[PDB]
Amino acid sequence: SFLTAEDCFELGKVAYTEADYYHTELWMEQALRQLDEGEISTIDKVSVLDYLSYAVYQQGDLDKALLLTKKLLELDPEHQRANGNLKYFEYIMAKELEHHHH
Amino acid sequence: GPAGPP
Ligand SMILES: [Mg+2]
Repeated sequence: SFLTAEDCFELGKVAYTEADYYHTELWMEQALRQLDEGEISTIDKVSVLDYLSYAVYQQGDLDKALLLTKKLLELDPEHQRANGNLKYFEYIMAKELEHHHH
Repeated sequence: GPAGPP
């Protein structure tokens, strides 16, 4: 008995709903790793990255959260929340660089 | 502030 990429994503959603943001990351990244090894599956990466980027933000990994938000926005440029997240991160980053210029 | 899935 074993876990498909779909299973891993579902387990990631269980972790997320209990605010286990590290386990969210572990399961979601495992879902992506199974896809990348050529597992055939029907889950969408956009939804995976939506959970993953938020979970990584919860861990205080702002750079990696930004990375993941940009990967999401490459696949779904429409995505409303990722667009809002991007604006937030760019705001924070613009603030940091404003500080170093003063 | 950032917004995750509901
Ligand atoms: Mg609960």
